[PDB]
Amino acid sequence: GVSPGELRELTDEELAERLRESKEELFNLRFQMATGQLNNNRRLRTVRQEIARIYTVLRERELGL
RNA sequence: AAGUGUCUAAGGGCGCAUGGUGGAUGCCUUGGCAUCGAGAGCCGAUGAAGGACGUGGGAGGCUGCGAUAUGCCUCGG
Ligand SMILES: [Mg+2]
Ligand SMILES: [Mg+2]
Ligand SMILES: [Mg+2]
Repeated sequence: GVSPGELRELTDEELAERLRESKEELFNLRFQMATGQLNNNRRLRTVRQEIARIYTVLRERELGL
């Protein structure tokens, strides 16, 4: 998973693009799991956690980091 | 001829032998009861107490959490 330390250099738009990419990846993983071709089921939790990480970074950046 | 004379058990009773059922007794316990010594004595429109509905790779309950959903960040151990 992407680390907060290496996340904290993207300014705002790179963070937003990363969040969009992560949401798309999570969507794809959900579909693959639904149709039964996903083997490593830990990927869903990993992607959910990195989405939460990006959201946390954005929010704390807004609220006087 | 006259006379004397057993036994059996369809079922039943008593006593043993050997089983069944049942869960008393004995011995226990992540459960209670009664106090003692320290704290803290309020929470809420910055939305409470308490909930409904969801959330995990696999159905449900409990427990945690809230679409960032058995979790996110920071500092300590
Ligand atoms: Mg008899
Ligand atoms: Mg008989
Ligand atoms: Mg640590």
